[PDB]
Amino acid sequence: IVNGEEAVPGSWPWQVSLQDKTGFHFCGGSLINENWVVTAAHCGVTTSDVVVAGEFDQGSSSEKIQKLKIAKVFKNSKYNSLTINNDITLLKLSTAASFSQTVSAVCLPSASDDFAAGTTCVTTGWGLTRY
Amino acid sequence: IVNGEEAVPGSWPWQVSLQDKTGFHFCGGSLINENWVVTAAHCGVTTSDVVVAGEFDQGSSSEKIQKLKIAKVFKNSKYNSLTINNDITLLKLSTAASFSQTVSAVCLPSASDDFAAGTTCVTTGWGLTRY
Amino acid sequence: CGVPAIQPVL
Amino acid sequence: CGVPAIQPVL
Amino acid sequence: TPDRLQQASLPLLSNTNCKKYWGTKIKDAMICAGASGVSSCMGDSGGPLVCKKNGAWTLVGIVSWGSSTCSTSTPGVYARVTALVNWVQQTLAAN
Amino acid sequence: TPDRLQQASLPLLSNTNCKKYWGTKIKDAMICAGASGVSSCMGDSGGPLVCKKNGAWTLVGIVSWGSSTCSTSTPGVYARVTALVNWVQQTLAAN
Repeated sequence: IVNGEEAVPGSWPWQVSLQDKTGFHFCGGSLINENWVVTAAHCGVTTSDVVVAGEFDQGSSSEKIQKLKIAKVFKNSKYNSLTINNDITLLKLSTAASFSQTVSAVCLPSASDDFAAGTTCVTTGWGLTRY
Repeated sequence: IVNGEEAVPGSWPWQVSLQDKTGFHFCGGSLINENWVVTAAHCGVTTSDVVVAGEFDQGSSSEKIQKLKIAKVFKNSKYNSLTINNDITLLKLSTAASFSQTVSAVCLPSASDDFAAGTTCVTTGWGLTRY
Repeated sequence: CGVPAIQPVL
Repeated sequence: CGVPAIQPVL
Repeated sequence: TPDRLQQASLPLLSNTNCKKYWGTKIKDAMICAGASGVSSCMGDSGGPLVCKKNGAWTLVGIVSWGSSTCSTSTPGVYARVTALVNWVQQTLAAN
Repeated sequence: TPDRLQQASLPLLSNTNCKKYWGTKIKDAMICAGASGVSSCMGDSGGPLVCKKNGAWTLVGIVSWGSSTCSTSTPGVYARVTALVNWVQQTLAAN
């Protein structure tokens, strides 16, 4: 996010972070409930990867974060690599998230749901802040 | 490959193709032996994906191709998503390839191996041929 | 879902 | 390894 | 990348005004946002785009792609949850 | 994409003459090639870059990335097998 500000600690309870066995954050995901995560297909998540929830400051060791394991990765099959169209994979968690004041679910809309141009929304994450 | 020509049928025996359960080719890989494939980390191969070897014309049904299943995906952990640095994952095959006149292994070099600028090499695949 | 315990600040 | 049965044509 | 979580508000555009930018790369299962002085960037991917719908934050998109330079002028391209909730809806039943 | 397999010969460049193009995106585990009138493109990824070394074709690189437009002028960027064979060498032993 180039040009964002720091979030309030635990104010986006559905945000998870995908890190490799190295502990390198490379993608973000979203909790749809305490067993499944939603992130992008292009992320290329494997099951040797771990989901992390309850995190805020990726660099603090005194934070009660939850390191969840990947059971199976579900790549939408309509996903188009050449286009990056239908870029949605689902993550099936081997070990159930424990919801709390900082770990919760995001709401999915109806295929029917409408969200019109010029509507203000919000996007969070730990992407580069400068290019 | 924009600006290449058609290959001789079975003249690149180590070339495999990664296709989703839909049968959509989205990446290429290379046979290092009859149990392991090598492709790119960014490809994002899952085990619901299948490796295909012995193929030439992706559109012919009379071709004796071998559809191999993915056992486990090995993403180099030095792989950097943000950079696409160390973009090498290994593919462990559930079901051993059967080498033949059209299915074989490619040679890997020594970390020591040298390959100097201006040296002519070759690159094959089924990528877009026009942009 | 979608309604946090710690209300986000904009 | 690296030496095909069907020699590639350039 | 930054150590702690960032956030940024940003306006959703129509796909059309988007085609303006990405032209024929924008597909029906993609929805744009940004070009407001904020920009999603490397490491953002897979992440959330929420909008407030009747009290709750709803998964309106997935940080997918855009500018190589993370230009606060090009709008970013997100996954369009609305055209994919049906598959989600379905993978869960299944498993 | 095409139905049957394509191939193209192309010259390897030094990383430096490459930095010329991609600048500081080229890392030590990446090696360039192309900018000859041929270009690797969408769907090529994961695939082979071989060079003939003493009779046999050797895995010299992995089709990784480059031009968005697949410009036969920008060189493509491949994985540099030489800096990664040691990890390969090792994953196999292990499994």
